[PDB]
Amino acid sequence: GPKFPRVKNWELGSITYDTLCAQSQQDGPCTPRRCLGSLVLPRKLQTPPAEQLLSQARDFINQYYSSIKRSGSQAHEERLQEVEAEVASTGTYHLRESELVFGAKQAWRNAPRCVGRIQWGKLQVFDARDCSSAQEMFTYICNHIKYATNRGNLRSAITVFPQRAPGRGDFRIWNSQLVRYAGYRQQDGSVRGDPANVEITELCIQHGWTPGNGRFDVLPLLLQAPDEAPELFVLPPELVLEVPLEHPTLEWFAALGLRWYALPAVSNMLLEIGGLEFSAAPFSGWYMSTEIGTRNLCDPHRYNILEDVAVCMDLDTRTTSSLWKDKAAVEINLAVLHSFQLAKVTIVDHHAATVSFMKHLDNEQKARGGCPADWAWIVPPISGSLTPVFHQEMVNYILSPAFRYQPDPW
Amino acid sequence: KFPRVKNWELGSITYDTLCAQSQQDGPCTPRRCLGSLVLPRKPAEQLLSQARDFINQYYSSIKRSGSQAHEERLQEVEAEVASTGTYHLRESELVFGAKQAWRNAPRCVGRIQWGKLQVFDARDCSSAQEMFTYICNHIKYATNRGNLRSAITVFPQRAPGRGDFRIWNSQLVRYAGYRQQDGSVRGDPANVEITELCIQHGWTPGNGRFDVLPLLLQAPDEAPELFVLPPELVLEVPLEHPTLEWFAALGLRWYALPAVSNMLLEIGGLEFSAAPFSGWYMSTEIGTRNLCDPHRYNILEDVAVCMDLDTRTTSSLWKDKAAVEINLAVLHSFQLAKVTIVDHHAATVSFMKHLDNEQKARGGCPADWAWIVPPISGSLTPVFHQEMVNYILSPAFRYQPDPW
Ligand code: HEM
Ligand code: HEM
Ligand SMILES: CN(C)Cc1cccc(NCc2ccc3ccc(N)nc3c2)c1
Ligand SMILES: CN(C)Cc1cccc(NCc2ccc3ccc(N)nc3c2)c1
Ligand SMILES: C[C@H](O)[C@H](O)[C@H]1CNc2nc(N)[nH]c(=O)c2N1
Ligand SMILES: C[C@H](O)[C@H](O)[C@H]1CNc2nc(N)[nH]c(=O)c2N1
Ligand SMILES: [Zn+2]
Repeated sequence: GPKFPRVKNWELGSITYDTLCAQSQQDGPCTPRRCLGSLVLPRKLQTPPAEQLLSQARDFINQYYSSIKRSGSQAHEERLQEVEAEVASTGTYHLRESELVFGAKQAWRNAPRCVGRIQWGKLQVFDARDCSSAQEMFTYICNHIKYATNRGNLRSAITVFPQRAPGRGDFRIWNSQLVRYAGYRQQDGSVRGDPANVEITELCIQHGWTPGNGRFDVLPLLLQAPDEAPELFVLPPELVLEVPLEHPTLEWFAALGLRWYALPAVSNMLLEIGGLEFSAAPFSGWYMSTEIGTRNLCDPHRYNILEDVAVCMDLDTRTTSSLWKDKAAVEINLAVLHSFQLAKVTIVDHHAATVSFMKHLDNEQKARGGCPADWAWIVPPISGSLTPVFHQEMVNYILSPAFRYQPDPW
Repeated sequence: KFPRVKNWELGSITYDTLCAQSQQDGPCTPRRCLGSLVLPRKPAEQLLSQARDFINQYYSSIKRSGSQAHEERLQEVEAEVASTGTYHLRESELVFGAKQAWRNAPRCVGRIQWGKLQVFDARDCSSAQEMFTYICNHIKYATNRGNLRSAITVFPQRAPGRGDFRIWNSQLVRYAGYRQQDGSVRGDPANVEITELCIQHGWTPGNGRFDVLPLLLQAPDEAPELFVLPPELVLEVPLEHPTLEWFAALGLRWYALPAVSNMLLEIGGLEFSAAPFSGWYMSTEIGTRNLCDPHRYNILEDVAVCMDLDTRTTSSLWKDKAAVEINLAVLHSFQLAKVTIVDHHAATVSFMKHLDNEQKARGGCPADWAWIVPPISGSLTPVFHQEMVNYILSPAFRYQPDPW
């Protein structure tokens, strides 16, 4: 019937149409000839003339005034005029605090790869647009961590540092997350710690950090204020909450000495709002257990502990058909959940998370006529079809405000 | 441009140039990606261009391009289309086309096997009764007492202004699904509609959870006819678990032969509306989807209860634990019965080898990531970490509407 993508849920047999994708102003990587939906970072996902800026600005101001039900109002028209003026005189413009708050939330709401978006309306937005030094960025980040960690009762938050400005250096956090374990390349070619972090680890060393030699050394932050060499800051150990991993029934699991940090705080993404670019805007939520238990601990190119655990479980690792990988992976995920619960640190299992995302989809269908969703990222890395999202068709597209990938500062 | 394609586990990069040979649009646009949708939303110069392209593919394959034979064959095809509006394939072209369609199937993880396919030419078939005879022989050959062999049987092509040959069943072997007026379904809920069609065509139904359906076979412009399969033709595996003795008590079983029968085979513009094909199962199809899907047999909770798992909460991972034991039981039972099956680790490992073979051979491989990655233990398999490019090449297997 309708001229919009028809979306089907194969478990429930129910049908929706996505009308929200018509609001997309930015092209993704796919064409009628070939789909590139499985690519992590296609060129059409990597990242001004006042005409371009103003149209993006006017679109955002329209979104804002819609969200507060004042579209067409005199205040709506005046805000528009005021933005056009700023841009005419300065080349850029500035967001009111309530527009920044709305924009940050909408960027999270818009993120197709995030399964946690049921929470989108509950985001504490810290305005750090007054920050003027790397030391001050550090102070702001520490406050973020303390507020967000909240002794294990985690709270979603974002801290927004000053926007990109014409002919001035960017504010940048070099680290990809506020909390990351070191990866030390060994003289034999292997890696001690997290192989994901070899590059940032070496950068920290080049910039003066004295490296340790454990599997779980917390990295210092490399913080860059405009037109300045990045500076090195060590997080006070007591600010970094970690959870030692144990298993509810396998007593030997604790002896493995595994652990993970409580706070997933992503720090290298660009926050874009109405054409304005916030190159430093770290945000944090809480973990879904599979991120830790499946990806971080079991990816072959990460900690890669699957075989070690399988051996402790006395499984047959010389043959695929024993499903030793599947058995070990399940017990590792269970250990993560059990350990976080025991430590009273917020965590969500992949079943609870995907059920809540289905509720989010229903909410958004009514509120906006759709929800951009990247199926490959939404479906968890273990037990895929055991979760409701597997059976849900999704439509993926780019809406703004958006969190976007940005090239590394070096 | 042509896409850069990365493997995140290995760091290796390829470029897919094969996608440039696609002459068929998928569902995505720059505005929105529809890569996770199961089904697509919806004359003479056209036919001739598809035909010439396929004939060119065929002679290129046998290292005889530009030969006198190649040039004459194109003339045959053109003469036929210009005079009759259609044309006909030689057996050897049909054999080549059936193999290429499998090779080109973006959703199939078993494509390492693509060059090994027994092709039965059933184009001399004029009746539903004859279709049945061919189908029985297909099943007999492919089953091979448990040493499964891939096969396809090709019934006559669609023709202008004449109804199609069709097999109404979605697979040659399916279990009945009986709708209870108390909402529920007994058997396989995926098969309620086909079960009801069989009944109204005069099938006397059973009332079990694993009653094998009769076939409904249709010759052009005729009501379909009902044919019960001889039970000795249908190999089934009773399911037991290597250590959990109670599992056998569940009374579960599955059939050996996965034989998809409702897809359309397109070769050189020609369409084969009945062309059932079969391989062997990957264990997750049975253990995970068929048995654990909420809208299928849905046995997770039953198994979880017997394992004495805490069902009160998701965070006990009862679902994950039960699914793993169910997949293991399928693997164990098929192995015990000497019936061919491949686990999802072995299968995805073979597919990565296939990807490498195809990169060298054709400069890429169309793959549908959402279907290639197995439905349990995704990131535990190498295909999870492999970027893939999805596109439609011809010869192709396609969906077609149900004949009712
Ligand atoms: C509140 C609890 C949250 C949960 C359970 C959650 C869950 C997840 C998960 C599992 C992923 C996939 C991560 C991966 O595999 O690397 C993800 C991605 C993402 N999340 Fe959420 N998230 C939460 C909060 C937030 C917040 C507060 C923001 C921003 C304000 C956010 C923005 C994003 C973005 C932009 C991505 C995609 C990142 C990328 O493309 O690399 N999330 N989330
Ligand atoms: C030889 C062993 C084979 C294995 C292990 C295998 C494996 C698989 C699996 C696991 C799927 C996903 C199906 C689903 O989830 O429902 C699939 C799909 C598919 N396979 Fe294969 N396959 C084999 C043989 C074949 C053969 C012989 C053909 C055709 C000649 C074929 C053509 C296809 C097609 C067209 C699909 C997609 C069907 C659809 O979209 O519903 N496969 N295969
Ligand atoms: C590479 N950058 C995008 C930063 C980075 C580093 C390491 C992992 C990830 N994952 C993306 C991501 C983004 C936001 C998240 C929010 C909550 C959460 N639990 N995981 C989340 C995961 C992101
Ligand atoms: C819905 N129709 C496309 C037919 C149908 C009915 C029931 C199941 C499936 N699954 C698709 C399918 C196709 C080919 C396969 C080949 C081998 C295999 N092991 N499974 C395979 C599965 C397909
Ligand atoms: C190649 C593939 O796109 C890649 O491995 C993706 C798949 N899905 C994912 N899903 C999530 N949530 N996070 C990831 O990092 C990835 N990686
Ligand atoms: C909605 C989603 O596309 C649908 O559930 C897909 C996902 N991936 C799949 N993968 C395989 N192998 N088989 C399937 O039927 C499906 N179904
Ligand atoms: Zn796409």
